[PDB]
Amino acid sequence: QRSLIDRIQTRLSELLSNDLKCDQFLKDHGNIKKNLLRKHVMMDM
Amino acid sequence: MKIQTNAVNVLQRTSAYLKSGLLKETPAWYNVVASIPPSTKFTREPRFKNPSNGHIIGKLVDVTEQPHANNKGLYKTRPNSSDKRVGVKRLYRPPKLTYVEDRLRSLFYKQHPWELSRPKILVENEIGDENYDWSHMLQIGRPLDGESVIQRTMYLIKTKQYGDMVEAYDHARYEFYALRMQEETEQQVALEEAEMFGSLFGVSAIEHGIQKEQEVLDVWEKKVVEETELMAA
Amino acid sequence: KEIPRYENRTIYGDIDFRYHGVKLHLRSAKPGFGLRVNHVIFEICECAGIKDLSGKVYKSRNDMNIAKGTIEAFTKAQKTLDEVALGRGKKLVDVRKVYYS
Amino acid sequence: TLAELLGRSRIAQVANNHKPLTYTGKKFHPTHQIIETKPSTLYRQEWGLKSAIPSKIKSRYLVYNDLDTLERITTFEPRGGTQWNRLRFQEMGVPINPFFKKFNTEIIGTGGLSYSLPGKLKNSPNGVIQRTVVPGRILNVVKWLAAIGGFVADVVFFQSPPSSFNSMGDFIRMKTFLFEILEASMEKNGSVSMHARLL
Amino acid sequence: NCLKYSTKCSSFHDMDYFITKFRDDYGITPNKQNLTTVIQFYSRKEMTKQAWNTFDTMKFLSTKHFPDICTYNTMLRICEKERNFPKALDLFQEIQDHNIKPTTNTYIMMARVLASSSSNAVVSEGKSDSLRLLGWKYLHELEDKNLYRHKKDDLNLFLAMMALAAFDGDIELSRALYYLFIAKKYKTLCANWKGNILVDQDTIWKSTLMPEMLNYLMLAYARFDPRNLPVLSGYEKGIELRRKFLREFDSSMRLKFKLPFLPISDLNSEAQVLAESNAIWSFNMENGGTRNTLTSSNEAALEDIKKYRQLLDSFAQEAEDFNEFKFKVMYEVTKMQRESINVNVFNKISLHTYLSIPINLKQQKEFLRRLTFFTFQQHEFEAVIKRLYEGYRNNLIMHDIWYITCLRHKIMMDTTLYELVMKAAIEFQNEDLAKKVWNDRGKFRTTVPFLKMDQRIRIAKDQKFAHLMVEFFTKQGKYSDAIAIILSSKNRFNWTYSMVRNLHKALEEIEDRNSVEILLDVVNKK
Amino acid sequence: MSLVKLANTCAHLQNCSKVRVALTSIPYTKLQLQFAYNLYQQGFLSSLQKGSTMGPDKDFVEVTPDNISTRRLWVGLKYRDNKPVLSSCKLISKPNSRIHLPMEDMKKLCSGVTIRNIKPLQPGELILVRAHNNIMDINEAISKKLDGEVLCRVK
Amino acid sequence: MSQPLLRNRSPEESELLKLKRNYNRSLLNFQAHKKKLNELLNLYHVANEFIVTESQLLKKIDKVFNDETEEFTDA
RNA sequence: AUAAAUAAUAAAUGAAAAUGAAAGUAUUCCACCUGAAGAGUACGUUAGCAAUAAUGAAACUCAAAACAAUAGACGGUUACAG
RNA sequence: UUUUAUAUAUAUAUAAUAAGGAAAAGUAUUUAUAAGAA
Ligand SMILES: [Mg+2]
Ligand SMILES: [Mg+2]
Repeated sequence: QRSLIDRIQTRLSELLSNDLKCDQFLKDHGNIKKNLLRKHVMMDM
Repeated sequence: MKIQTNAVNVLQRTSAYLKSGLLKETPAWYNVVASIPPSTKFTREPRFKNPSNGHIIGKLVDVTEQPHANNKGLYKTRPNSSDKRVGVKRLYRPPKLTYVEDRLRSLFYKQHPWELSRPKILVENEIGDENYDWSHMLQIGRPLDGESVIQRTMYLIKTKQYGDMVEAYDHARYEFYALRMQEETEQQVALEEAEMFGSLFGVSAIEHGIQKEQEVLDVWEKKVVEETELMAA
Repeated sequence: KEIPRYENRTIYGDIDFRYHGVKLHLRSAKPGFGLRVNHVIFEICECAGIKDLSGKVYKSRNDMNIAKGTIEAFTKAQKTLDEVALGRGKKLVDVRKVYYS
Repeated sequence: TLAELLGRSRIAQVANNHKPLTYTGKKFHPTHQIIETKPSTLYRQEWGLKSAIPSKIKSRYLVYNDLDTLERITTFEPRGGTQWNRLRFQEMGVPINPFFKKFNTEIIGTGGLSYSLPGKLKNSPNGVIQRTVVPGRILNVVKWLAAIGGFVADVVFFQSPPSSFNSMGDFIRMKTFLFEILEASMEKNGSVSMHARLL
Repeated sequence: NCLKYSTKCSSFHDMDYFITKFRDDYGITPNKQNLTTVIQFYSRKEMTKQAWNTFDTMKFLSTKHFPDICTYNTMLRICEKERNFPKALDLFQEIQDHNIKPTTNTYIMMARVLASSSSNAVVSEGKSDSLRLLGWKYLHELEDKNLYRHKKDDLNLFLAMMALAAFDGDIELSRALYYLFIAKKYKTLCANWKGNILVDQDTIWKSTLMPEMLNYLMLAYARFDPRNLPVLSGYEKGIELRRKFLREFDSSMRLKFKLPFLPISDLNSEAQVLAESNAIWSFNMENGGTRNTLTSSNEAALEDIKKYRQLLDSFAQEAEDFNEFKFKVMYEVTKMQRESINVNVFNKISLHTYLSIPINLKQQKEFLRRLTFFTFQQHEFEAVIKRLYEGYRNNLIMHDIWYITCLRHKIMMDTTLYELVMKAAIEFQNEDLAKKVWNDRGKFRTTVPFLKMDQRIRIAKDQKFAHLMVEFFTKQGKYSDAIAIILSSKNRFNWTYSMVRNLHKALEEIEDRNSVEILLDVVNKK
Repeated sequence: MSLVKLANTCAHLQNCSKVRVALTSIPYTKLQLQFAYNLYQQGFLSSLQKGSTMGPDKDFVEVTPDNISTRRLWVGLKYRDNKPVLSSCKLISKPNSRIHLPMEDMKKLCSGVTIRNIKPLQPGELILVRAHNNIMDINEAISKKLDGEVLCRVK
Repeated sequence: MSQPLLRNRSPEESELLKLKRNYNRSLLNFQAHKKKLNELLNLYHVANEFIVTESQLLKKIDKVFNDETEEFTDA
């Protein structure tokens, strides 16, 4: 549980840091973007 | 007491008196007080920052600011009881002023109790006139005291010549010891030279103490003999 | 002491004051409207220069306490519209009551 | 800013001390800083404290606890005795090294009493001072203890006590004697154990 | 920086684009400085409500966003633009309350706000003299302590002083300050000019003559009243300040460059005021004498008529249509007036004050001379263009040519100038002037510049003119005409009691209850 | 929309005015925020700020269900000429008796006529009305022709 | 004044918050159970002295009383 | 440092004594009061083994009746001095 | 503040650096009305 929570949070922070990387993540998965990124990152994990 | 209205509105009352005709001649203070309005607000002002140490008053860290776990290993998910209490009294209390030196000073006179016996003068002379470089302990216009040791410790830490408080404190302590040894040697050698060159001293500290002890002991002699006679009967 | 007077004839607004068991309820009045108040208040208004007033006194009706309460209500239970406007940082037009027909 | 200056002000320089001013227990070292005022400032009751000390006080030294209290008095005492003891030690000349190369509260060596070094002797017009002599008072009929120059020491005798001791009994402290300080050592708690000899 | 330049050019689209771009693509929201720049934008656009809302948000969002002394100075400037002194004093008290430290700009802004508010009894709430005294007190408070000075602040200070001098009608102080400023400016620029002084006289004098200072001096002239006593005379500090300024002005005059101020410390009569107004006006028109536009000769008249006949009768053929020839004439006159007379000094505002001087001084002849000489009616000008078109394409001709030539001395009579002449008619009680002005206003309504403006502005100006006509007929005693005007245009113009208060008082004094009821029904039907 | 909370806020502001504190905190809700904004527009309050229970917000904080419990609205009070600008703050429509006035009755109340035992509007006073979950002054509600609940008096 | 007071928590944010809360609960339960196991081990270490059989009772009684062991008698 | 208890207060309130985080500023709910005496009495009703408890008037009489505090007198009221 | 530098393990400690300055004249109907005394 702790690993899952920490990994989710660190990946969210990393992708939020680079906004373009977030858009690339969104497009590969195929403030609205914030929620979409959160959903995709948790679905990844 | 209630905030008093009449003290600060003397100008308004006098103006009413003058315009009504009750008073014919303006008081000499009227124009001056008109030119310099009294301050007529008496408000308790909030304080958000402690000047002594810079601690910020009135700040709460929200749940979002912690994305990680605390020391016990628990994530902060909801506010706790202390966080949900209004802290206006914290704003309106006068902040306590705390300084790092206050600790080291307490250490120094604990480590050297007899340094306390050396008299201190609290009359300030002029504070603004101080021009000190603390690369060295001795300052012109200043005595050599423990506060010099704490000041040198803070100078050492500020320049980062040493890292930890203890190291700089010890270095300043050893400089203090060297300087005080030098002063003690000057005093001893000066007295020896004075006796070497014919100087005659009327009274010394030991004899002065002996004299005072003698007066006190004579009074105590009289009182004890009288009290023994009184108690015997 | 000087008292505020609205248009040099009446009080600025309704005054609800309490003085040592005397409840004063003094209402401003239109021009020409006489002094319709306790006789003590009538005499005090006559000397003060207030021409138009209405009001009622509840609880204690002691004449001395009525008089002292009337003076103290004129002094502290009253504020000029200029003072209100300056304190609120507004022009006098912004604090004047609008006419409704 | 004001906070910095207050931190460096002489009133701040005095460490926080709250021990009882009137202490009847054993006294081994100073417990309150001595505050000194110049005669000119004494004339105006200015001691550098928050409030003016009463004009009744004529001494130029005091030891204090509170700048101000609920009773609107400065909690002080008009005593500056301890310095003299320290200074009187310097007259004895007997020497007593931590002064040579997380926070510890032990008394470090001699805690400011004496910063002298053992290996020196006193020259006098008569000649080299072999042994230092100071006057003192034998206190009780007991080893025997003596008040010598502000410190209590245990005196090492030389054959028998002088008959004056037996004749006087408890009035022994009235008469002065001359002692020679054999040795001075400092105990851990801060007491100064000196051994002397009645000549 | 983006918002700064956008404010400087006053482009709403650029401001909006930059803000939206940063928010959407960079995640940056305006901070305290950017919000202050937005407030200055709103101030430049005369957008006070939005600026106040932005100030409220600056307080609301966070302590980092909280306004500081710069934003408070901007709000004081907004209050100056509004002539809202209670808010200025309240903001000063808030500055003190929040422990924000004032600056020199703060005191100067407060003084200017009070000076502007003290212009009329209506805006000052009947406290004009006290407001001017309070502004002088703020300047003294500035004098007491150094605060933080800015290179521009000094300039601002002097303007504030002249404002307090201008709205007080203190002609002595206004004259002294104007002479001091002009003298120091010319001396400083001549001392620090790379170019030779003689050749570059035009540029140096153009830079020297600040239009606002002249406008304030003319305002001081216009508010002349011989019985007026300066407000600044009452204080001992104020009287000493007056003594210092007047003494320096006198000493400087007694001691190159020369100004046409009369050799007298103060003006005690109306004729001298008119003389100095004309003298300073002509001096400013001529750029300090560098341009000899006002000095005219009949030889110059003939030669100019000849040259402009050549130019115009040549131009007549080239243009495709009357519209293009008229456009060419517009460009010609616009360029000519700038070439001949300073554009900054010669404009609607300065001319308004210049013509307002005689109206207050009650001298009809000088007012009419100035109006005819310095103003041209648009419909007459366009009629002259058509007449010259007919003359050239297929003693009056030289008169039309002389008219086109004289346009370099004249400004178009806008609606405000027509209203000013109507005010002159009311003051002088001249029926002929009112009739001529209403004829010219009706003809001007047809001309393109009036139709260029929005419908709402046109309605507002027409309503102002109708109210002025009603006031004129009320003063003349023709109450029937005033009520006829009010009744005829009840629907197109909203009639309030403020406009018809004089009419109601006049009708009540004669007890015409029927007319009073009709007028009150018109105003209060609502 | 708790009228109980508005009453508590009114009493809190009165108490703060009596002891002359320069800043105070009230609950962060839509009704309280609108009421404070209306007071501020009239000049009764010096400043509005958003903050936590401990103090104003140092940096802008978004409002979410996570921190809603700890949010507060900090108002700066005004004291001019040795007198509080905001002296008395009372309720007209109380929880036990709620008063909803139509527009004509609201005009009558503004015009010196007592309506439903409410004292008429006084010259330097402000009466606030709620219409369609929006708080405004009585004059605006009359100009908007809106029938509304008459909440509070600020003099 | 006319805009939402708060921003609604997204379902994903609520899921993350619920996972954090569940981890907190399970963590505290874990330390409780491990502390209980530690107490059980400590009790096991001393279970030898405890008497559950007659033979140990006779042995200890003889030791304490019949044998002249050190007795807790206050001086 | 955070809380609560206690004591003295500021403001506020009160007829004052005084209250003092409530007798203050406000909100909500409940119970109770409308001059003294007649009177918590009569009669009736309910419950109890009973004593009684609950509910509870009216006529008649009067300009009275009471609370806080003030200054006196008085006390088989205290202490201090002479 | 912001940004960047050096150093250390995306982050941390120190050092430097701060974009918010605008000037101009003129533009009534107010409402309903509560008094106590011995
Ligand atoms: Mg009571
Ligand atoms: Mg019974």
